[PDB]
Amino acid sequence: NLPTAQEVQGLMARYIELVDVGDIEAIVQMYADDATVENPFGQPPIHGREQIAAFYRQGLKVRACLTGPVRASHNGCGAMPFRVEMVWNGQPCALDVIDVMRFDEHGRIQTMQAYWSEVNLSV
Amino acid sequence: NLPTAQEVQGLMARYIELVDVGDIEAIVQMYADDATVENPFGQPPIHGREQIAAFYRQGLKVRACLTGPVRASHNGCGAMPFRVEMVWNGQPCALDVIDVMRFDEHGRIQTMQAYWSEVNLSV
Ligand SMILES: Oc1c(F)cccc1F
Ligand SMILES: Oc1c(F)cccc1F
Repeated sequence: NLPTAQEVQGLMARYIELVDVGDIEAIVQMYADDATVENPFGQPPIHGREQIAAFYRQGLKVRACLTGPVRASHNGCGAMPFRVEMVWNGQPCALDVIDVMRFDEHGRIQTMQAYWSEVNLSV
Repeated sequence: NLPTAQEVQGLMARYIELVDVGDIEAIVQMYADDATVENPFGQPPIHGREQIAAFYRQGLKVRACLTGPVRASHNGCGAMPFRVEMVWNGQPCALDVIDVMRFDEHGRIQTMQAYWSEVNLSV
């Protein structure tokens, strides 16, 4: 059901593990069927598992890891800081991100907001 | 005006510096006169500079520092991870937090959401 603070920590860490391996299908199954993603926050949301899948598939050798603990609330929400390492034209680079997520009463991500801009990118 | 991504980074870092010294009056002046604070996120908002001042004064020897970079957007918002160190009955302890902030068209914090629970506290 609606995850506890403890369960939020586990779910958000699991999310980063699945990014890190690049398991698109498993990432999509963490989202509600009609979830929204704003990535980066400030840009229009994308809606639904098909669009979210399209986003991860195009976005995702990528490494990703937590760069500090998951901060969880008691209302099925949390925020986490992490870093994603990638290649963008033979050039390695990294991006520092904070995701904010709200989970639904089934334990699926209902909304995700990914905070980052160009100021968080490093070559 | 509405801060740029760069200006958000500076403003959010300045906020942590002012927490760290414990300058209640300077912290309150960063907020809009009618700002809201949800701290921890999940709890009812407090509204306005008088209530916000009351919150910082009661909350704030405290140390506070960024534990990674400020993630800023292009719509006057950002998120940052940090740690606050304190004493709570002669016992030192620490709290890991992510704040999410939205700035107004004047550069003042209009809303702040502080993500953390008991799972982020350490004795
Ligand atoms: O959640 C994510 C990722 F998993 C990868 C890049 C950005 C982002 F916001
Ligand atoms: O913004 C803050 C602080 F400045 C201190 C403790 C918690 C918090 F959310």
